[PDB]
Amino acid sequence: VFTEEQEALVVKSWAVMKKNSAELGLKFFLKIFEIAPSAKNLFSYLKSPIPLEQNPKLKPHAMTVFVMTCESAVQLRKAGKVTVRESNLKRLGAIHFKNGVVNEHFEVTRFALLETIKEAVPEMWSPEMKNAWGEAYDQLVAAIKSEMKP
Amino acid sequence: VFTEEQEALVVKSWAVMKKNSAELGLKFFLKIFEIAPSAKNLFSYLKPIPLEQNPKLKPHAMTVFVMTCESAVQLRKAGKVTVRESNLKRLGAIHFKNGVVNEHFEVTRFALLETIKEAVPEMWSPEMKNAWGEAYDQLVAAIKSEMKP
Ligand code: HEM
Ligand code: HEM
Repeated sequence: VFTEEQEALVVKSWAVMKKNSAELGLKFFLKIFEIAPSAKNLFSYLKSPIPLEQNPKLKPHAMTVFVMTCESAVQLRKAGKVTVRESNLKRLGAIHFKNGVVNEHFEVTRFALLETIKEAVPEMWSPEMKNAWGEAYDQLVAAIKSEMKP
Repeated sequence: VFTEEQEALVVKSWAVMKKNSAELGLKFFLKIFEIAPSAKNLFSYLKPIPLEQNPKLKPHAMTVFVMTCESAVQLRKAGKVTVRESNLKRLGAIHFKNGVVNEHFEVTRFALLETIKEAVPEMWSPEMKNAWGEAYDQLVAAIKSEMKP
């Protein structure tokens, strides 16, 4: 069960981090690709002009993970579940399914997300901060995974 | 290709890390599973008692460190990775068979390097990272070359 304290940690830290979301997004994908460079191959549009990490579609993907994870924290506290629109969740499940996104990709992304947050707000970092973000993310991913089918 | 410094970096760091190899091997494997817990499912003997308390984690964690250091020595001496064709064929067969993919090798590389960074911070440097990464990369390339039915 996701708590008031956890929601607060995610909501506030995101309000802080959102202020520098241009470098946050690059640091996020840099960390994903540092851990698992072959994850690049999942993105069709990455082949793109060098350095390929500049690809303009990477920023909004990174930001979407951040925004929807914070949103999940709020929903988890309020409704006790992730409440993404059924039609959006279907589109998310299908596109991640057909592009061969697997558990290890979601997991590398979680680890990269938490390292990115630690790097971005060292002064707010704590084990409860890590778990708050991590648990919100896990629930978002579980909802996407429920629609990952043909 | 592989320099005397690169070799000495891998060799000397391993000598220090080896003295605590069991603690280091466990830190290493748990780091892999912190990054990607589903990697656990590749291993028939893991996927269950808590990972942190499972002695079967020891052999594979250790073999990565030991074989990677061996690779650095072989690369300096012979210009290439010198694993016996029968051992390399078995290594290729087994990783192919269990469905190990690039991302698994890459997560392991990152975990290895983070483990070493944390274990001997006094020896850590960009060159230390490069030396271990290259010895690992060359060994991995050799295993991959035999990852076939
Ligand atoms: C919280 C988890 C995630 C969320 C909320 C999310 C969000 C999104 C969104 C909104 C799109 C569609 C954007 C567009 O159509 O332009 C998308 C597509 C995509 N995402 Fe994710 N994503 C997540 C996890 C991941 C992970 C872990 C990976 C792999 C490392 C990944 C790789 C991809 C790929 C390959 C596409 C298709 C891009 C294309 O071909 O246009 N996603 N994601
Ligand atoms: C340079 C890196 C690696 C080395 C030196 C290495 C070495 C080995 C060795 C010596 C074995 C035992 C083979 C035998 O029974 O004769 C083995 C097995 C295995 N490896 Fe690796 N490995 C490496 C990378 C990886 C990675 C990245 C994964 C995936 C996370 C992986 C997964 C497995 C699995 C599932 C087995 C079979 C279970 C076992 O016998 O322990 N290996 N590996």
